[PDB]
Amino acid sequence: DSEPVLKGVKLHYT
Amino acid sequence: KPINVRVTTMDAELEFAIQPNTTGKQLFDQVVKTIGLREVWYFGLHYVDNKGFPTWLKLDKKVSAQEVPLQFKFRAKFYPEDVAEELIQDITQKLFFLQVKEGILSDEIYCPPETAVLLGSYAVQAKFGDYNKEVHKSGYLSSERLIPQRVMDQHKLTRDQWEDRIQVWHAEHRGMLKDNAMLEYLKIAQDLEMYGINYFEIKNKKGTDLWLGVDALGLNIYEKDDKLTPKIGFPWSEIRNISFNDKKFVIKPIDKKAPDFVFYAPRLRINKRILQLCMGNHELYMRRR
Repeated sequence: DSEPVLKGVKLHYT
Repeated sequence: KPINVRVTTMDAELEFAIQPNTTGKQLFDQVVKTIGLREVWYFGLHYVDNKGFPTWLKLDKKVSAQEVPLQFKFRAKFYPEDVAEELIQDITQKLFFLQVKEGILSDEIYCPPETAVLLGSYAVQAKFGDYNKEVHKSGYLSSERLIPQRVMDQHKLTRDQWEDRIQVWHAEHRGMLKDNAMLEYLKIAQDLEMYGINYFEIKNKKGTDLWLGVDALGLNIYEKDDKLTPKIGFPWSEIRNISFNDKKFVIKPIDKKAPDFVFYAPRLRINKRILQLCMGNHELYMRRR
């Protein structure tokens, strides 16, 4: 219920 | 009411929706699961969200207590005593490598010139692989930040000058895989005097400005100008007790003949942050033994 909800991700490879 | 938070690692950014009853631990745990990090005890969620103070979030307290999206930096909070002996996962090692390289290149961790060149060459071996006169020729290292600005400012070389010196070390790293170039980077960095140290602005009883350093091995007092050389060193095994009350912090040495070191912080919360790093570092130090 209080667990965060991921809305966005950016992954840098280099 | 949903709260928007951003957490950045050294090579990622995550945006989250949390409620006012979400714990620091729930945020931390979902960060580490997303990126696949197991060696969690080194890391913490940083935030310059005090009324101006650099701080670390508390996992067993609701995020909804201390606040400047809410911006968090997922960063190593404690440093190993021996990076080659202790960091197990490649991801852990990579995250230290990137955090340490940013501290060096941003002038935060002082670095001598030849060390900066050698470090930059390992960083180059990690980002480019083997040097190939075919693949990497003229200017392969323009557009690349490889040397701290204070090193360049104190020296007399041009950018091409610097790339050239870095290029001659890159080639000696032929055959080095990226992960191993990142560890070799850390092996050198962890010898730097400012590496792995948390610095706090303090004042002694006479009102002189000093630094307190907390690191993996104990506490150090520096004169305000010499952050490299501890003026007074307090290894864990030489401390009888440490204490603070509001802004006054006292270190009592094990030597019953030797005097206390008393200093003052600007606010209570600084002394609390000093002691938590003290406790955290002392416990990891004991766990290794």
